Amino acid sequence: LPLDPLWEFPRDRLVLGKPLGEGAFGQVVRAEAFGMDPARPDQASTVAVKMLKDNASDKDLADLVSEMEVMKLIGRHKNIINLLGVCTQEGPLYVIMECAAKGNLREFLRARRPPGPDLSPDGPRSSEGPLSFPVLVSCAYQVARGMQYLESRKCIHRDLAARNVLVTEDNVMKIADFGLARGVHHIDYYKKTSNGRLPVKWMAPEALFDEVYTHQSDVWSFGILLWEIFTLGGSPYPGIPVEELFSLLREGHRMDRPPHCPPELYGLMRECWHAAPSQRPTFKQLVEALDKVLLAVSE
Ligand SMILES: *C(=O)c1nc(NC(=O)Nc2cc(O[C@H](C)c3c(Cl)cncc3Cl)c(C#N)cn2)c(OCCN2CCOCC2)cc1CN1CCN(C)CC1=O
Repeated sequence: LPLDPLWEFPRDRLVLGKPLGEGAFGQVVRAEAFGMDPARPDQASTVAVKMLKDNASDKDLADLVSEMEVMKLIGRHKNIINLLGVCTQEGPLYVIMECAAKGNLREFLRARRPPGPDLSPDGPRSSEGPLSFPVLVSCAYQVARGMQYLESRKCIHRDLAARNVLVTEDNVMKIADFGLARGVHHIDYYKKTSNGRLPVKWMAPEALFDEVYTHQSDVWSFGILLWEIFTLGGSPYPGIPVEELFSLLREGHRMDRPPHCPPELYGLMRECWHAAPSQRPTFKQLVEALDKVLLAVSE
């Protein structure tokens, strides 16, 4: 690969740390970087480094190069994982990105569910869990803002889900793994991940049935993500296996309103799941609708 001086970072300024996770074509590890800001060349920061797995094929390499090029072109936004640099010369290919210290939004919510009524009261806040309604609305608003940014740069996510939203130390939501090669013409719809996820449950019907993806297909997925937020990290279509999911979607089935979810938010979920993609809100409209709720409840 040729040297791009805008982005190239010396690989000897990285100290690789513990792995974070792996995807279809790469693996991600934490690392310390020294001098990511060239004006502070000895300053340490913690970053996430994506690289190829050991068994990597030429297709895996092309997929990682494509992701790097998308990340170069996307530009910076507060509510996405941003590219920090790359290492292409004299060693393995590294794509260096921001690291989100609290992990993904699904894990963040499930770890913060409120105390159950089996716990003995201890102090004045025994009933108060970490999560409050305005903070849940803020998470949703921030995801919508990041998706609005990505849409403005002509980027379609194609698997938007709470596990693909990351959470920083300051509870900033950052959309991850956008614009990736996802093998959309060879999806095993029955595939379950190592954590039990069925990604088919986030697909808009035009994507699942017709292999058509638009920004409005991402809006459908955002509605599933909203349901995940307001169930504190629940898995969608509870109890429904994939074979049953296909038949229910053909019949127009939608998820029920979850407990402790106001009608404003279930209303937005149902708009995001309208059958016709043009009858779903745009991301700009979702940002505005969620901002109105957020402002009302933050007074
Ligand atoms: C660096 O800030 C960091 N990051 C994490 N977790 C993390 O997920 N960071 C992350 C991952 C990531 O992509 C991977 C593939 C991923 C994963 Cl692993 C899971 N779901 C989706 C995705 Cl897409 C990207 C990108 N691009 C960016 N950042 C971290 O963790 C701690 C483990 N913890 C997580 C929360 O629940 C319990 C488990 C830790 C850190 C840095 N820190 C902070 C604190 N110190 C003490 C230890 C540390 O290493």
